[PDB]
Amino acid sequence: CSDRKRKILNGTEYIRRKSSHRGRIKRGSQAPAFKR
Amino acid sequence: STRSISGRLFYKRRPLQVPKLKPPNIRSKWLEGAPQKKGICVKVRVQTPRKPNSGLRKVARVRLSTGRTVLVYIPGIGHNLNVHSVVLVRGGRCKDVPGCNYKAVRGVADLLPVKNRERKRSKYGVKLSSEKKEWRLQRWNNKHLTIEKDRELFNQFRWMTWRNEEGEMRTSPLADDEEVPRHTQLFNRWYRLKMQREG
Amino acid sequence: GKGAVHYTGTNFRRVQRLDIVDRMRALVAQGLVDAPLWLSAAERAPPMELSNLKLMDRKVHN
Amino acid sequence: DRLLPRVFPLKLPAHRRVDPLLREYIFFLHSMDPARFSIRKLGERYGLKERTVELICREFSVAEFLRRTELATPYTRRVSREKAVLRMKEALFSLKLGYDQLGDEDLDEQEEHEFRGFRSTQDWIQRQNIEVEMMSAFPLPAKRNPLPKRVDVDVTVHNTSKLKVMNWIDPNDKVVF
Amino acid sequence: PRGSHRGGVFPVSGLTWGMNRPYLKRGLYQHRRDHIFTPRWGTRTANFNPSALPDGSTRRWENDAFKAWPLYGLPHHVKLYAVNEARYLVPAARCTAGPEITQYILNQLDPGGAGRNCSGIGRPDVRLPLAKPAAPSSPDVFDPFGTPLSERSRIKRLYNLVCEADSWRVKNAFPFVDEKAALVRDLPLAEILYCRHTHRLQSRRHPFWIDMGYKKRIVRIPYLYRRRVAKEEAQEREFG
Amino acid sequence: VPRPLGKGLKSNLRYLPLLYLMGIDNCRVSFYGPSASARWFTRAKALKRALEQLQSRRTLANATGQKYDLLVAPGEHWMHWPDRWFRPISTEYARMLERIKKKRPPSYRRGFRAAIDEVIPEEIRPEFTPYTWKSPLQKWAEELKRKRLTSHNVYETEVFLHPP
RNA sequence: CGGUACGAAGUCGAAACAAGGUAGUUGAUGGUGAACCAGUGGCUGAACAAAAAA
RNA sequence: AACUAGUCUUAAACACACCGCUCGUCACGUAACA
RNA sequence: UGAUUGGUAUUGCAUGCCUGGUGACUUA
RNA sequence: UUCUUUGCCUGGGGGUCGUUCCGUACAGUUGUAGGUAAAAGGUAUGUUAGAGACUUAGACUAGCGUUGGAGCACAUUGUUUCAUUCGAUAGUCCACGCUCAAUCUUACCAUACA
RNA sequence: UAAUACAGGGUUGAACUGUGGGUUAGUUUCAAUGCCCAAGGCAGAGCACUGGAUUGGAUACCCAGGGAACUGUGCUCCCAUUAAUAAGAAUCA
RNA sequence: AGAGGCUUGAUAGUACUACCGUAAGUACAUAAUAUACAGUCCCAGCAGUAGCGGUUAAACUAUAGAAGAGUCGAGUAUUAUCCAUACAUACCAGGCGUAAAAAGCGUUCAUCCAAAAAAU
RNA sequence: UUUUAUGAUCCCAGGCUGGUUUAAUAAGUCAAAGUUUAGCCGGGAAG
RNA sequence: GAAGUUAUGGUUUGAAAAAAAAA
RNA sequence: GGCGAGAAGGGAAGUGUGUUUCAAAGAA
RNA sequence: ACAGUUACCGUAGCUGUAGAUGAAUGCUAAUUAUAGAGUAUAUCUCCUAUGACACUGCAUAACAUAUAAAUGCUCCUUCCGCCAAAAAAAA
Repeated sequence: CSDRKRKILNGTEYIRRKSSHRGRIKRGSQAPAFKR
Repeated sequence: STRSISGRLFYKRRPLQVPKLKPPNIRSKWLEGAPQKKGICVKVRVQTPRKPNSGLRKVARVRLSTGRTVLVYIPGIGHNLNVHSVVLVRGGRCKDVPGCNYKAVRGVADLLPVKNRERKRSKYGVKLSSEKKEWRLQRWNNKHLTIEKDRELFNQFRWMTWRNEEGEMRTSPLADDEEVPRHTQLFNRWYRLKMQREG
Repeated sequence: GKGAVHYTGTNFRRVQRLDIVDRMRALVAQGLVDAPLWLSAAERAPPMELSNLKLMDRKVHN
Repeated sequence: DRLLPRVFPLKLPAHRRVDPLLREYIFFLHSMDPARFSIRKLGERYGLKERTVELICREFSVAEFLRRTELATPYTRRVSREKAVLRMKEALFSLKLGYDQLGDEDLDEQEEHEFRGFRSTQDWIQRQNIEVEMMSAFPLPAKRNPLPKRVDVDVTVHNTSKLKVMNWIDPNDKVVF
Repeated sequence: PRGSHRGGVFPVSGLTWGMNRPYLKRGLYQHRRDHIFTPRWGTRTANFNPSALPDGSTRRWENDAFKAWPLYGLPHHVKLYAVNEARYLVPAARCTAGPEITQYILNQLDPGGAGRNCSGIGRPDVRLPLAKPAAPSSPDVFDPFGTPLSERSRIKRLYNLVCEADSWRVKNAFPFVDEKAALVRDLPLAEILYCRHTHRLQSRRHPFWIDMGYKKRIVRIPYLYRRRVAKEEAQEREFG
Repeated sequence: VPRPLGKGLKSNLRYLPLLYLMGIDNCRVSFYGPSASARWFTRAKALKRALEQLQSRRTLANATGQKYDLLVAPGEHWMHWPDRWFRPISTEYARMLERIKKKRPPSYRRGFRAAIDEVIPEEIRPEFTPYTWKSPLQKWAEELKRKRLTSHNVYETEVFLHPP
């Protein structure tokens, strides 16, 4: 969470991680969504 | 304090939860656990130290035998390193130069030892010169000095029964123009012993 | 870390109450003070233990 | 006051405190008739210990051998710094108080409660300095006694001018034959 | 360990180093024994003997020698032992419970019995310095023969305490008030390390090199003394 | 940390004087100290809280009602000889008590060594009392020693061996 | 390729810290040489102003 | 109703103390990853 | 009616002495 | 620093065939280079606030007079000269150093003597 | 957040019951706004954008107008993600 | 100096095995040296984080800078390796309001623990 | 029907074990894991 | 000869076979 | 003709190697 | 387990210092001690002793536990050790 939340805050995850939340710039999910 | 070994999987969980600080000597990771590595100077230049310090630091980009290229500081005053020069490189961090974590061993390969150096010679590969060796022996030729208390005591106690180097005896106390004689069996004993042992 | 979170621990101080007779006996024995004149009378009439009697007060519903 | 530089009396051996003439007399008696003038009897008469008498006899015999063979004088035998300092100590002791004319030791020391170093202030087997116990007017359970350690020893069984044979003994071996 | 000391080097005596301190620089200075407590248990002589005959008149005892080489059994020792024996026997003397408890207290005060050496104070056949004389120990039973009571030997523990007390015995104005003074004195490390020897550092240096250092000093110290004295004398001659 | 009785104080020489001021004995004191901005401001509170923990055998024994005996001094704190042992009596009341009480036979094992009464100081010196069994050399040495000790020249401190 | 870290201080503005002169910042967005701006929903890690009772 | 000197309260990322601190594009060389 | 040991050259961002402006100066 | 069980943290910070799975897909991603001796929480003061309140102490106001409009004098600025010496430069420079310069004062310039 | 319909939870009591629990992934019901999709579509207000001003200058703050978004058993959980600083036992009258 | 290596700006208690203030290399010889000095001037250079060097440096270079000073010594220093001294790898022995850290709120499986601990 | 989040299916890297003394009230076995003569083990073939 | 014997690192990318059906 | 002879093996193997706890009879 | 990290307190890292190595590098040594005095000049001194006191690690000198990485080329291995009690030297 320290380095993990730091990556979230600086936005690496925003770019590199798929999101079932979608958005027009973020990567999307083409498979049914489930909590991981 | 034993909240970290709860449950059944403590023996696999807790050993994972530990400090994760950098290794003590990770600054020299490109030596690959070796005391020192040989490298070829790909670039030789002078860099500007970080402020507030000012001046020029002699540095070289060197391609180690491992193939990695690293920045190496050239300790000492003056050097002859050029491009395509082979240098032995050890772990040493020059705080001024950004990213510099290795130094060059003086007197090894094409890096000549520092000139006009007489202190910390073992840290710059300077041998003990013949002049220095001769002086480290001729230095202890003891000098004879008096404080007039020697004169008083000699004229009060010693002149009565005294023997010269040749064995001659004294017949009068010390004059005003005569220095206090040396003790034939105690003065300069160590230096005389060394000279006589040599020959 | 934290500060005064150690209940039943270093939050409280478990130190003895040393009255006049105890403190003066210690001072005289260690020789830091010359024996006062009243010390004999104080020793022969020691002060009572007030903390123990204090612990006997009980809250009562009205 | 623990920081005051106090001066305490210096300790000296009894075999160096007794008078040299008494030493010579003891040496003569022992070297003449070691049976009638036993070490125990000499110590009993002259208020010394058997070890002290033995040391006196050894030292006097060495000195007499050296003197009569003309090997070294009492001031040319090479010795250690500690023994030179001991000689100085006894010299000053004699110059101040004078040599004792009789021994003052005890033949068989007694069981006396005295501080004899930090090792003497604790029960090493129990690993405790304080014996915590309850108050009762009736018998209490006895304490478990220790059992003596069973350690190996070597006992010589046959010695000659060429070979020494000694039996290695293991006190735990049950079948002994 | 090996090699030179890497880190902070402090004098073993506990004295600070500085421009106007006993030591100029950092170091152990274990050879400097003038900064530790070395009692003088011997004698002392002078550089010169004025008398025309070598009678050893300069030789004299050192002050610490009287504590180093004591003498026991002196009259003040005897008097102190007598007073302390009276006070120490007070309990058994004034016990009025019974012979059993009296013997118990006596044994506690001075252990004795078969195979032991005691003072025999409580024995019926030993004389004591009673205040009110009484029968030694009614008319029917006594000792028909003379049989004088034997003397009582001393209590060894108490006598040793009395004798050893000597080692622990310790021997208007210009009204100028001090304002730059300390209210509670001060307790430096040197005051401890001077006399409490077990707190000091044990040397890792070779005794050979210790002896070599002593031999070097014996030859070099006078030269430095003469160097500075010659500087001063040359300056005075130039001024003259 | 406790140390065996006799070793004394152990600590950094920087703080040995502090140990001597505190007056502790037979123990080793170690500081691991804060790594924050302060060094002694909070270390003082830590040391005070440490010193507040120390108890004594007397404190423990009084609090508990049990025995906490130091092996080099057993019974030092709890043993009390009753005052009923040392109750002096006058002559008339002594006669009355001897009349009222019932006698008990004296046991030699427990009764021996009980012939003592009020004592007054007197100087003795039984180290030099001649006896028949003493050997001639022992008698000679003891006589010389007693003469030396009782001499009038004792207590005469003369720094010079060869006096003026 | 786009981005990133070090040295340098050059041009352009003045986005934040005071109500920072339009409160800040956040989720996903739209727009813009640059910091940024706008709407919407969150938070406070924000202010201003602030009741007597008929 | 405004200003200076105070004096008081609040806020502060200022403490060389708002003539403070401080953001970014562009330009400029040495590099790692990609 | 009794003369003298160079520089009014730089450096007030080396200072002494001396000034300007603003602040203070409270006790029993 | 009473006890039970899950979740997470290791200074700051940066870049980044496994699938007989539908493949630019699914699943998965804090971590390796390059920088670093700091970074960041609070309380205590000061300073500031295009923040607020207050005393009404000065400021305003009111009264007596000015100055910016014209002439002269001083200083300063611009110009010029071989030189028109120099300093002072918001308040705290500008009739100031210089409480008085035709000679001298003079420290500026020109000439010729050392 | 009026009434009505259908469901909880909480509180109080009676009965029943009788260690039947505390925590929880290879678990999945729900969950602001935005975005994708679908609906409708001009009550209000309102990105981008247009033009009326201020500014050396503004791509803004101010004004007028405005086809993006504002109601879904869908897709769906990114967050300064919802009653707080995880849940339970113990210590208090 | 019977000998060399390293230090010669501050900073580290220089540990520790027997002794545990119970003594003398105690006195004389025998009293000291370096935040004295010289060369360089944000250069050359040094250093361990901090830092020093701005033309009068106990911080760079120099030890005939003096028979200089501290330590170890036939050796000594640099680099490297670690279970790298309590950068407690935190069981002994760290944390999750504000400084890194409580999952968005919840329902459960397995494990774990509780209530008849130890014994049965 | 058999395995499987107590890690099945399924890649790469590594044979395991012992060594007496061992300072500190840190030891009566060196005390989660650090070794050094050694212990145990490590296919088959003239077809 | 037998019976018991915690896995670790490379960040890892959870179901694998058999059987049934298929042609 | 008879005995002995591995340059004293690190080439295989992860739930393996080894370790710990055991057990092992001819002349029946 | 001590110190340091620019007001103070708390987080948190960082810096020096211990120990186990003994692996590389720098400077440095090595064939280990030939030889055996007396008046070593003075001062002092009842262990009277060339005592204080002051070149002889100076000697029968010593010299230790674990190890032997990778690639290429050339050459070598063929009469291994004992037994004739393997019926031999043989009253």
